[PDB]
Amino acid sequence: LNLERALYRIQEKRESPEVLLTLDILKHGKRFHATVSFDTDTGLKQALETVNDYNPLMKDFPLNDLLSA
Amino acid sequence: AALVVDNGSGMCKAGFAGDDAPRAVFPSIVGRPRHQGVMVGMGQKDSYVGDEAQSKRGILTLKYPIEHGIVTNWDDMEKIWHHTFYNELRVAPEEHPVLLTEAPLNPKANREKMTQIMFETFNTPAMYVAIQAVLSLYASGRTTGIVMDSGDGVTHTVPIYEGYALPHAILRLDLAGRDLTDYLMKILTERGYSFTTTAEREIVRDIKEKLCYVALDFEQEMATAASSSSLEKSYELPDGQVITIGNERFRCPEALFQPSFLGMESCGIHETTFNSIMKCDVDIRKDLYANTVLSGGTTMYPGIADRMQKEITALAPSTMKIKIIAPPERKYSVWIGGSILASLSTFQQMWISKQEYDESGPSIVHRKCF
Amino acid sequence: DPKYADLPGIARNEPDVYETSDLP
Amino acid sequence: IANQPVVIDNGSGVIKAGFAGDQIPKYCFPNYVGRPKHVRVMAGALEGDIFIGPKAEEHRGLLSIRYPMEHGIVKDWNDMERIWQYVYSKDQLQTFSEEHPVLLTEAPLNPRKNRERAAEVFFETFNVPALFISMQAVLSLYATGRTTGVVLDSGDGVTHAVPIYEGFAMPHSIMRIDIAGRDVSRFLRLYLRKEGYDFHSSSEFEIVKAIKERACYLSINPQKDETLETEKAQYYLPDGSTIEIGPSRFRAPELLFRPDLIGEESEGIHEVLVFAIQKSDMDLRRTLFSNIVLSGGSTLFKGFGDRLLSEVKKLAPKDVKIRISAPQERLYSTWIGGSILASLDTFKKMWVSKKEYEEDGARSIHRKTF
Amino acid sequence: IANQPVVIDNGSGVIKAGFAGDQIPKYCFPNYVGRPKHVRVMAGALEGDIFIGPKAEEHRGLLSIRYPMEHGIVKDWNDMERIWQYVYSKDQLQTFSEEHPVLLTEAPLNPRKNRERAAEVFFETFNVPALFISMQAVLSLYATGRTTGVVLDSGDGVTHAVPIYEGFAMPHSIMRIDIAGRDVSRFLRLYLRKEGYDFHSSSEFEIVKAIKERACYLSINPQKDETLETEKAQYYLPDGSTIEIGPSRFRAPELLFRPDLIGEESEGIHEVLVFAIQKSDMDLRRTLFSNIVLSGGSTLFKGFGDRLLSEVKKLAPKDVKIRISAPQERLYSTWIGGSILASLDTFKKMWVSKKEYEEDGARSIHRKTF
Ligand SMILES: Nc1ncnc2c1ncn2[C@@H]1O[C@H](COP(=O)(O)OP(=O)(O)OP(=O)(O)O)[C@@H](O)[C@H]1O
Ligand SMILES: Nc1ncnc2c1ncn2[C@@H]1O[C@H](COP(=O)(O)OP(=O)(O)O)[C@@H](O)[C@H]1O
Ligand SMILES: Nc1ncnc2c1ncn2[C@@H]1O[C@H](COP(=O)(O)OP(=O)(O)O)[C@@H](O)[C@H]1O
Repeated sequence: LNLERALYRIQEKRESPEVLLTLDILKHGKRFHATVSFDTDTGLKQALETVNDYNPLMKDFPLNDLLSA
Repeated sequence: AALVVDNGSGMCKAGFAGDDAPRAVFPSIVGRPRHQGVMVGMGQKDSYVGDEAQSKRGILTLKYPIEHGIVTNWDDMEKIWHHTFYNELRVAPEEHPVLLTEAPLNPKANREKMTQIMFETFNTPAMYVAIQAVLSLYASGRTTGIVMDSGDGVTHTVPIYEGYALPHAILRLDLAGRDLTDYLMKILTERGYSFTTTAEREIVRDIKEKLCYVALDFEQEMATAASSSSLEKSYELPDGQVITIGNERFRCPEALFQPSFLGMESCGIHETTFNSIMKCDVDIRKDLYANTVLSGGTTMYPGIADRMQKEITALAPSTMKIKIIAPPERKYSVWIGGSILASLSTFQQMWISKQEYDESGPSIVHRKCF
Repeated sequence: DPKYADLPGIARNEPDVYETSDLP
Repeated sequence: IANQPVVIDNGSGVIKAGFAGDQIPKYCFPNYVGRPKHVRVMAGALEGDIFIGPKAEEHRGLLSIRYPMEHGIVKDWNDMERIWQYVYSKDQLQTFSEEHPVLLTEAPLNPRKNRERAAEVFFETFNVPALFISMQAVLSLYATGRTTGVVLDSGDGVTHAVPIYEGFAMPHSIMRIDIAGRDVSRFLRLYLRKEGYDFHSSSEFEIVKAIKERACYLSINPQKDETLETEKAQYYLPDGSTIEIGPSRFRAPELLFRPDLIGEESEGIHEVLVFAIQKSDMDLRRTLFSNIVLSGGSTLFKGFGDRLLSEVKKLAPKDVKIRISAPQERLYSTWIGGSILASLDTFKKMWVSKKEYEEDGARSIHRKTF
Repeated sequence: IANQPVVIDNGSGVIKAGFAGDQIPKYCFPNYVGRPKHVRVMAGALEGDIFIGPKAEEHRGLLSIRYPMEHGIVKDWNDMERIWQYVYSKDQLQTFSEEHPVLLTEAPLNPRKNRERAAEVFFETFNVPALFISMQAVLSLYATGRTTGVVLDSGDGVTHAVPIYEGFAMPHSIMRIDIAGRDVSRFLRLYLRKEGYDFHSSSEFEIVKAIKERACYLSINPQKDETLETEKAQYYLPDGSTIEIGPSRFRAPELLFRPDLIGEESEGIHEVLVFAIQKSDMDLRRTLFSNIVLSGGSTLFKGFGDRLLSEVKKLAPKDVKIRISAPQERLYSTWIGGSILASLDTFKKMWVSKKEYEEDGARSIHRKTF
């Protein structure tokens, strides 16, 4: 749960227009593999994808139904 | 890693994946001597590839399988390619995938013929062919833009809006500098500079690159240049001959602005590009006004951007600001665009392997075009 | 008025109340 | 979870959203279902393949704008899947389906089917905690503070009069029609072809709507101004192209009063509202003359209500004081009314719990919708 | 005037002419405006530089042929005037405007400017006593004898469906699309460049039209007949030279139903006609279904109508019987219908006198016409 929380938060930090704008700065400034070597070096896609994979399993769990009760 | 092989309509360029300087910078021209009653000169080649043909240019019949890019005899260029390997990199094509160039409105049989040469002949592990304009915009670093691509054998403005297929406005145009050189040597013939073979053409195309520029008001500049006797500049050629060119320098590229000189039944390059512009959404064409991507090595001309710009500016509204994109390295940006394009992650998967071709035949060229 | 500025699709210079010229 | 509920200011042409208590919705956007129509040539191109928001508000030259809410009435539930799918974006939400209660709105005289299928969506696919969907007229009255009032509300392919006295069950007296600005703008495309403007895209239609809200007004004299010579207001594109208008700007809304101009029998907004008046009572009618709630952005025109005042003055008898109420936010009046209504404690019964619909069905809510 | 009325079959691509008292047009020719692309010094060539008839029908590779009716809309009216003078000339009529009643043709919802400009010619330059110009649909109605129906008049470069029951207009159902066979011929040279055939001239476009009207049809199954192996029929040039065809001959008019190939949105005019059907009355539709009006020479394809019947089966409900109304000489059918209309004596109110033009002109045109 907290994984996905921080994943989306850091994801939005990444998705800020300054970061993406600088990727544009570099690649249009002939530093041609900013988004290439950037997006490929991100596991954020796969991590969020894994939380989406295990999404209904981590959900509706009877944790407090047994521990708290 | 791969083989970034550029196929220049005039000269050539090549190298591996990610190489910066083009290695095979040589004339992509074919040549053979006058195979006659005389014997061989101490043993020598039959066909003369580029610089070899350029060397002994007085007899070697400078030809081209290339018909404004359309290669007729593929045997020529493929032997050139073999020697090009074993000339520049000395690497076999079977270990590294190849990357090639193309121009739109090309008969698919050409590319399929090419393809089967790479597989049946060259046995490349993987292969790919793409448009030169893509590499030009790639070197620019954009995805939205009218890439006016201009080879020295062909011309094709490429309007793009975020890397998307807009072929209805993209139009191939067999406009070669060779055509200008044809007309040029012709008008030279009436100027006392009567010359015939293609060797003459090589010298004068280099002279075209020397002093043939683009003026701003062709008729006014023509009258003033007629009055400007000093503008009729001379140059003692490799042979004892000298030249005289004041009008000719800019008199010759007006054929591009005016098909009338050749009777091409077309429009001038500036409004031709504007016609290609007219085949789109005018509000995204606004971006294209800003995306004035002047590309192709046959745009390395003095006073060409302002000329073209001003022309289409007269055609454009005041708010429609022309914003020229034209680095002087656009000639190399084709091959260098492909060279750095080879280093693309998705492109390392986007391939045409041996069995991929063989098991699909030449049909795979269609979807594996772009 | 401030909310009238906050959103774009809002025009002015027209009274929100339209009534008849109720002849007294 | 029952946190601050999401007040969704729906709409035929403009379906937007915000929250309760707030006076500014953070997600203001219209109805538009577009998607690119080209092939990604150059990699790195911006994608999503279903463009809404800045994508659609940026890449207008590539999308096929679709519309399920034909006359506000949804015809494509798959388009609704995509609409909420974009709505459900966190950059569009910052939440989940359960993080906040939802407050969706409606239009009177609609089938159950709509509520049924939508309940399936937001309580099965999406899993909304609490939600109730009903007419926007009530919310508009909330924003006026009035209770007794004829809500003249118009969508964009919808125009209707809602007579209300303290929100009473009067569906026989309450009227509704589904015809407006979408069709008027389409008729303006007809105007374009008559003028010579060869346009047939939905992106162009957007620009026509920009003119509709921008370079289009009303007059009060139909035939008089028709005989009066116009000026042909030259509109300018984003490109800046001269686009004359003439009297067409107010000629097209005459159809809103003269429905047969498009070939559709009706009686015009005014007479339909008068029919709603007929179903009311003489004493209450005078109140409703004083209680006129004009609403809808489509109602934004020069002397719109003033012309309509003259119309009803020619309709209503003597000594009838007609009074119109029409804020400048004839859109958010519904949004703020939902922002208030959603902010109520009695509202528990007004909303519908998730599990409730999950128990038996939407017919229970159809009992709750009346 | 009490003379024979000039019956002109002014089609966008085929502009024929004749009189009413004649059941066959004697002056038939297509749309063409040629200007000599070559200089002439030595005597032997005739001049005028705007050639109609024989000169244009022989010296195709010499004259820059223009098709001034851009989608049936001409802006180079001057050329058309000269063509009309050519009609007044010895080769066609040897008469005057004042000397005869005249009759031209029209398209629905044309830009008023064109009608005004035409009236300027025929009542200022030319001075026809009584004249009226109308839709080609009425001409077709005379060619069928029918009065009920959806006139599908789809000529050279315009496609339109005209739903009219018993001689009663329904403009909201009446649709018009300014694109047809001319563009399929454009697409045919697009096929030429697909396999490298730079036949860019208008004369070359006529050669393209010769193939279009010589070896082209409609295979009723789209992919089932497209994906097969083609025999590549060797067409014979205006030299008789062999040129293969491919799937091209039948897959070329497919674009008329999927305009996405050219980068356009439409439905296939028959579906627009189905929309008109939907715009009509339920059981009154069935009649129009049986009113399969076939007009415009572009309809000439083998399996054309049957492919459209298949379209009907894919889109229309069961037993709503459709009945093909084919014309024998479709192009003359229009002209003969015009001959019938021009031969109507009652045409008094239907015509427009010259003095009427002198009274209001444009206002009287659009006033008296629809
Ligand atoms: N200084 C110069 N002055 C005039 N023209 C120049 C100059 N430099 C280059 N050119 C033009 O560049 C052309 C060759 O460049 P270009 O890149 O088009 O060759 P190419 O073989 O067509 O390559 P490709 O086929 O890959 O586009 C010549 O025709 C010449 O007109
Ligand atoms: N100035 C204007 N003139 C005409 N139409 C307008 C104007 N402003 C907004 N509109 C239209 O009115 C509609 C908004 O009214 P609303 O009740 O929100 O209707 P909708 O149901 O279409 O969202 C919008 O869809 C918009 O197209
Ligand atoms: N066999 C054919 N195949 C396709 N198109 C044809 C054929 N015969 C004629 N046409 C097209 O139809 C046109 C004639 O139709 P017509 O109604 O006269 O067009 P218009 O009225 O627009 O001149 C010709 O100009 C030609 O382009």
